[PDB]
Amino acid sequence: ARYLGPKLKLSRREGTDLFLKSGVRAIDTKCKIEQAPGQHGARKPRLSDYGVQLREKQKVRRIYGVLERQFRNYYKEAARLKGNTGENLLALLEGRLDNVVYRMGFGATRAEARQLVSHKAIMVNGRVVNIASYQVSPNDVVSIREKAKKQSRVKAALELAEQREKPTWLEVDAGKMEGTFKRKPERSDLSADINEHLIVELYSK
Amino acid sequence: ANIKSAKKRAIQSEKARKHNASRRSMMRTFIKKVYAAIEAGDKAAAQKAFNEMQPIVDRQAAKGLIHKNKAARHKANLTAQINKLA
Amino acid sequence: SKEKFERTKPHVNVGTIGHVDHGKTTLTAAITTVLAKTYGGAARAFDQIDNAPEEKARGITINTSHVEYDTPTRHYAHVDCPGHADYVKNMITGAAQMDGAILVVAATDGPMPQTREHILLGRQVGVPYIIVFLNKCDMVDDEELLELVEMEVRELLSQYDFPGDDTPIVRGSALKALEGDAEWEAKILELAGFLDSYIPEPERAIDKPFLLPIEDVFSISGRGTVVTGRVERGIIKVGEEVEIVGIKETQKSTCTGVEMFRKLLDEGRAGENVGVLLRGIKREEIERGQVLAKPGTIKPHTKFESEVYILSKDEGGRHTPFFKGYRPQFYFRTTDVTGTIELPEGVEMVMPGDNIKMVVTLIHPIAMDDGLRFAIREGGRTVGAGVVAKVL
RNA sequence: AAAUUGAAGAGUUUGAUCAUGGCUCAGAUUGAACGCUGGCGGCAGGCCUAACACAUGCAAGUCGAACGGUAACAGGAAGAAGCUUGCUUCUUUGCUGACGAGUGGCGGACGGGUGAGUAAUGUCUGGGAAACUGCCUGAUGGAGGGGGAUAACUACUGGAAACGGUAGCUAAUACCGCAUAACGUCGCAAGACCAAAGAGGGGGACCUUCGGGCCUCUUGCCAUCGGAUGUGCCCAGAUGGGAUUAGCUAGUAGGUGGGGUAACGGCUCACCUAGGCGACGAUCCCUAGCUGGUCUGAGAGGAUGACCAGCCACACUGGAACUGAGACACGGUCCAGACUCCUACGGGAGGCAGCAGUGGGGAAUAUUGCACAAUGGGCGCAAGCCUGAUGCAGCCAUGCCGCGUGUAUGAAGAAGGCCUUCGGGUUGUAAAGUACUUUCAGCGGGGAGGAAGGGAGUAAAGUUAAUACCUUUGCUCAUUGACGUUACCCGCAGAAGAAGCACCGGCUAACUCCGUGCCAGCAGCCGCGGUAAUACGGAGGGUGCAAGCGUUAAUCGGAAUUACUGGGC
RNA sequence: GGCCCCUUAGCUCAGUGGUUAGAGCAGGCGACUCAUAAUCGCUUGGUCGCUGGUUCAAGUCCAGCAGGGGCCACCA
Ligand SMILES: Nc1nc2c(ncn2[C@@H]2O[C@H](COP(=O)(O)OP(=O)(O)CP(=O)(O)O)[C@@H](O)[C@H]2O)c(=O)[nH]1
Ligand SMILES: *C(=O)[C@@H](N)[C@@H](C)CC
Ligand SMILES: [Mg+2]
Ligand SMILES: [Mg+2]
Ligand SMILES: [Mg+2]
Ligand SMILES: [Mg+2]
Ligand SMILES: [Mg+2]
Ligand SMILES: [Mg+2]
Ligand SMILES: [Mg+2]
Ligand SMILES: [Mg+2]
Ligand SMILES: [Mg+2]
Ligand SMILES: [Mg+2]
Ligand SMILES: [Mg+2]
Ligand SMILES: [Mg+2]
Ligand SMILES: [Mg+2]
Ligand SMILES: [Mg+2]
Ligand SMILES: [Mg+2]
Ligand SMILES: [Mg+2]
Ligand SMILES: [Mg+2]
Ligand SMILES: [Mg+2]
Ligand SMILES: [Mg+2]
Ligand SMILES: [Mg+2]
Ligand SMILES: [Mg+2]
Ligand SMILES: [Mg+2]
Ligand SMILES: [Mg+2]
Ligand SMILES: [Mg+2]
Ligand SMILES: [Mg+2]
Ligand SMILES: [Mg+2]
Ligand SMILES: [Mg+2]
Ligand SMILES: [Mg+2]
Ligand SMILES: [Mg+2]
Ligand SMILES: [Mg+2]
Ligand SMILES: [Mg+2]
Ligand SMILES: [Mg+2]
Ligand SMILES: [Mg+2]
Ligand SMILES: [Mg+2]
Ligand SMILES: [Mg+2]
Ligand SMILES: [Mg+2]
Ligand SMILES: [Mg+2]
Ligand SMILES: [Mg+2]
Ligand SMILES: [Mg+2]
Ligand SMILES: [Mg+2]
Ligand SMILES: [Mg+2]
Ligand SMILES: [Mg+2]
Ligand SMILES: [Mg+2]
Ligand SMILES: [Mg+2]
Ligand SMILES: [Mg+2]
Ligand SMILES: [Mg+2]
Ligand SMILES: [Mg+2]
Ligand SMILES: [Mg+2]
Ligand SMILES: [Mg+2]
Ligand SMILES: [Mg+2]
Ligand SMILES: [Mg+2]
Ligand SMILES: [Mg+2]
Ligand SMILES: [Mg+2]
Ligand SMILES: [Mg+2]
Ligand SMILES: [Mg+2]
Ligand SMILES: [Mg+2]
Ligand SMILES: [Mg+2]
Ligand SMILES: [Mg+2]
Ligand SMILES: [Mg+2]
Ligand SMILES: [Mg+2]
Ligand SMILES: [Mg+2]
Ligand SMILES: [Mg+2]
Ligand SMILES: [Mg+2]
Ligand SMILES: [Mg+2]
Ligand SMILES: [Mg+2]
Ligand SMILES: [Mg+2]
Ligand SMILES: [Mg+2]
Ligand SMILES: [Mg+2]
Ligand SMILES: [Mg+2]
Ligand SMILES: [Mg+2]
Ligand SMILES: [Mg+2]
Ligand SMILES: [Mg+2]
Ligand SMILES: [Mg+2]
Repeated sequence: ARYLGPKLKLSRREGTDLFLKSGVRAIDTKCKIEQAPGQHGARKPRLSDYGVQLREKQKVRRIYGVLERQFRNYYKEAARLKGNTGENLLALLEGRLDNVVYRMGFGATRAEARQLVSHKAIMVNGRVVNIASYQVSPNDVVSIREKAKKQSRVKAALELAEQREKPTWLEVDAGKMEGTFKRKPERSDLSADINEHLIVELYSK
Repeated sequence: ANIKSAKKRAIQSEKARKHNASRRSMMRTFIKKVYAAIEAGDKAAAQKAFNEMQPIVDRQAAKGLIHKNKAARHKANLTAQINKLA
Repeated sequence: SKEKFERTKPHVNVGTIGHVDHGKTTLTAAITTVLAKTYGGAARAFDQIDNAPEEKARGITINTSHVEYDTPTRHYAHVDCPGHADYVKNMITGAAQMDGAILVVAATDGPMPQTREHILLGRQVGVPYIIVFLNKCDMVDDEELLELVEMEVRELLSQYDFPGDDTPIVRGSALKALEGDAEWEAKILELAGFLDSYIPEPERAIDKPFLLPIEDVFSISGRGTVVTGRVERGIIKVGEEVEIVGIKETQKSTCTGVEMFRKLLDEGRAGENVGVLLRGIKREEIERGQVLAKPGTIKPHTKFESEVYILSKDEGGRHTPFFKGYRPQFYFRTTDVTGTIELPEGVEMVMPGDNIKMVVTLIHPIAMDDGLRFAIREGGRTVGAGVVAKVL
């Protein structure tokens, strides 16, 4: 129930970096970003409205690494809440455990954080949680178990993390390896490269 | 009957039927005696037949063979008709 | 409901063969009668064996029949076989599970064509021992032609590598023994003694994966499909899980009951002749010639090459060679399948009585492994035998 | 505070146009089935068809504290061999615990299954009066004295069996009169009439044939009036289709009198009157269990009643009553029928739409499993016994949900496939190579919760003549788990054991080469194929979903295409 | 498990042992057409279900098997 194929193809097809590698190297030296994958790569399409809506939805899904059934459940939840559907959907994707573990610089990629969480190396409030989609609430403390403080992966990720823009809703202590929420991010705290109204128009057909 | 509790119930029910039939027969006998005495036209014979009848229906109701309302019905009808004639 | 079967003596499988109307079923009934009279409880009558309506009408044997008896040293399961030339497949299926046969020859007739055919097939299938019983001695009272019959039987047996000068022969009459004549009943006990002494105790391999060749299928009311046969190797326990591997596609099942002569068991070992009750199997889903095996042990195949000998004259055989495109029948265990032949490059004409390396392809898969013996037959004529060499 | 945030179109009639009007597509859902493929777990669900026919084992018993008793078992006693002088053997004893059969009480009308029949004798909503009600509960009363039987048992005897018969004997909370009777019944009154049963524990003093009397405590017994629960009856409105079904009705509509019922009533009879229903759809024909609810929809509506809960009806087919507080009675009785059996030929036996299981029908649907540890039920003062209800386990990708099948780096942009303007492009950081991790599966070691109670002793307070018995409240002491190798935790080795299906002309996301040549073939709708096919078949590349993916069947939406909201001649 | 029937070209059917196994309807090639139908000129075809026997001679006679149809049993 995971995607286990080549990763640069997805960013090539979306025509935009998806932060899907570590970041030690500029992605110009790794793939030819300007081309779509395959034999008919340089050829260009003329997308319709269905095409652009589908591409936007796929791009968000590949960013966060969620499959279609559970994404549909997320949309239904966000539509059930009281507010704006796009804001709720983006905040709801931003609250799952592996995204938070990546977001405070413990894994180099989202798959790093996925394997860290799945292999019983993370605690929330002094309790082991082994599930990626775990929604984390405000005023929660996320930490690495004492048994897992000696791997080189964690400090390599920590050294890759501080050369990146700091999230304004997490508080991190690298020496103790602790992190704490304050509250959920707002729309202005996330990238403006995403139009969620296309998502809503695709799922509210 | 293929369970060793229905056979006992069948035997007991047959005995109880045989027991109840005779009491019902005697009670009906006395009732129709009073009815015949009324039909004849005499008034004293009807009265003494009714006086002989009344304890029988009272006791038979008390033993569960009939209901109190049945005995009261019989007594009421017979009293009404007996006092009707001259 | 049902009683239980207890194991107290070594168990042996025997049976009867011979020409038609020489007295096989009468002997089969007489043995049980006399033994039960002395000790036991068998008492299995003549019409209790030939029970099917056509058998009762035409007065012959069409199927094979199973009876049981026991001397106070052994426990015998006995198989009675037909004697007609066009029931031979049933006789082969019955004789594939014999530890030793009894050859019935009538003194009035002598050896006959079916006697020789049965002897030859017992050679080619692998029956280890043969006892000779000479029947209808009440008819013939001369003591000179009996020598002629005995001699002729002796060289007939010897010609097919069976030990002729050493095999025992018994005179008697099954009709008189069954009637109750105390004089002739001694010959039955002499036959029983030779049956106890000449046949040794065979070896049973009970440390190998379980395997059972299916030979007959029944539907028991209230219970389901039952398959019978003789356990080749291993052990089967109630509750264990089995594989039906054979000429159809493979199936999975579970064992839910084992019995031996209608007596309840709890597990069947090698050498017994048992019926096994399967769970959730329909009666047209299964058939004679399949294999009931331990899962993931044996496999089916269709194409293979082998080493084989061809019979010659004065042995049945053929009086003419064969070439490519030849399609005879191959007998494996309790099965016969048509197959297409491929001779090695060169050596086209095949002499009647040589060896050869041939490749063969079957029309249905067979549960097969190297070092498996088979026979070759067509049109009422046995022609050879071989050993599975390599499987492709 | 919140209990609401609600409505989208596209293809196809023409040389092109506008309108009208049908067909088809994009969504959600299922007791699904088939094809290809398939790692683990949690929670659910699983004969829709033949209410067809059924082998075998289980699904309803319990009380000795109502009774006479002793077939079995264990204790006690008295005679009794032997020696370790009574160690050990034997026999007679219901004396004790207990208890097969028998009389008696209660339960078997509950619990479990199925949807054949039934368009209203049923169901839903709202009301009413002419009634009964075991076990539970409140109040006021009583609870005296007699009798005749019988089962078991003994003797004889019939029958293949199931099962009987004749003669003796005995007990009771079994059965039947008498006495007493009121707020009970009948009657205007005066009056007349009706019932009952004993057992169990302990004991100071007093008489004991010395069995008991006597005191005390507990539980049962009868009558009457209440409470609560259940059940019977009446009325109004609503609850499919057909007018190519328009007339129907003789106990039929009403009245009087006799009977009947727990109770009102043509409920039933005799007589009198001539009425009663119907276009607001009677009568007849077809189909069908009803509801809370379920799917869809912006709503109004449309389709539907599988699992869970309330009501109804049925129990091989057709009738009938008996017993009881309650039945016209799933594992009861009687009679008739068709099937399947046993028989000594005279006669007998049976009913899976209970839980498993078999054959048959079908496109299609599961184990002849474990336990009464928990909840609930029957009997018992209790201990306890019974429970295919129930609690669990097995099978099945049938559905919903969660997780895994590694992770970072890696240009030689390697080999090999494919395309090529012969320069190169693409698969592609993909692989190999390097450095890390160990969830799940495998092996070893620890380890919650589902358990409340019941038993023994002791202490105090109640009761009383009584520190005895009994009840209530505390404490102490040993125990009660089918699931089960539980959930979960700790350690070990190693990337090691784990990815498929549909599609790529437009609708609709995704393009080229070869083979064939209106042939072979494809298709939901328009439509492709006649020698240069993005549409057929294979290959390379790509798109969408993912332990699933496609196809078929069925419903609503789009459909304002039955139009009340909301259409026309 | 036993017994009894059928199998000739693409389709529907003849052919009773004497040696190229035939008829009709269909089909193939050349001229015309972008391609056909029609018109003109030439025409090719079978595993006689398969394997093995008897006969100088087998589609034909004798057996076994494969595929399909129809009757009858046996019940650890
Ligand atoms: N005089 C005599 N007659 C005998 C003897 N044995 C058999 N028979 C006769 O032969 C007849 C047939 O014998 P049977 O035993 O049936 O022979 P079979 O071998 O079973 C024939 P199939 O091969 O079909 O089974 C019987 O009816 C019997 O009367 C014997 O020893 N003596
Ligand atoms: C029954 O199953 C057994 N006695 C025999 C018949 C098996 C061959
Ligand atoms: Mg999933
Ligand atoms: Mg009196
Ligand atoms: Mg003969
Ligand atoms: Mg003979
Ligand atoms: Mg025979
Ligand atoms: Mg004969
Ligand atoms: Mg002869
Ligand atoms: Mg059109
Ligand atoms: Mg056009
Ligand atoms: Mg159309
Ligand atoms: Mg649809
Ligand atoms: Mg399937
Ligand atoms: Mg069925
Ligand atoms: Mg049904
Ligand atoms: Mg008893
Ligand atoms: Mg049930
Ligand atoms: Mg019920
Ligand atoms: Mg119904
Ligand atoms: Mg139902
Ligand atoms: Mg009504
Ligand atoms: Mg008495
Ligand atoms: Mg007497
Ligand atoms: Mg007496
Ligand atoms: Mg009263
Ligand atoms: Mg009164
Ligand atoms: Mg009064
Ligand atoms: Mg008075
Ligand atoms: Mg008085
Ligand atoms: Mg009195
Ligand atoms: Mg009294
Ligand atoms: Mg009382
Ligand atoms: Mg009372
Ligand atoms: Mg009372
Ligand atoms: Mg009441
Ligand atoms: Mg009430
Ligand atoms: Mg009248
Ligand atoms: Mg009246
Ligand atoms: Mg009246
Ligand atoms: Mg119906
Ligand atoms: Mg309801
Ligand atoms: Mg609408
Ligand atoms: Mg809704
Ligand atoms: Mg419903
Ligand atoms: Mg349904
Ligand atoms: Mg059902
Ligand atoms: Mg019934
Ligand atoms: Mg029936
Ligand atoms: Mg039935
Ligand atoms: Mg009936
Ligand atoms: Mg009654
Ligand atoms: Mg009631
Ligand atoms: Mg009943
Ligand atoms: Mg019931
Ligand atoms: Mg039943
Ligand atoms: Mg069943
Ligand atoms: Mg039934
Ligand atoms: Mg079928
Ligand atoms: Mg089938
Ligand atoms: Mg069970
Ligand atoms: Mg029982
Ligand atoms: Mg059950
Ligand atoms: Mg599952
Ligand atoms: Mg277990
Ligand atoms: Mg497109
Ligand atoms: Mg296609
Ligand atoms: Mg081409
Ligand atoms: Mg072209
Ligand atoms: Mg549809
Ligand atoms: Mg509409
Ligand atoms: Mg529609
Ligand atoms: Mg209108
Ligand atoms: Mg219109
Ligand atoms: Mg031209």
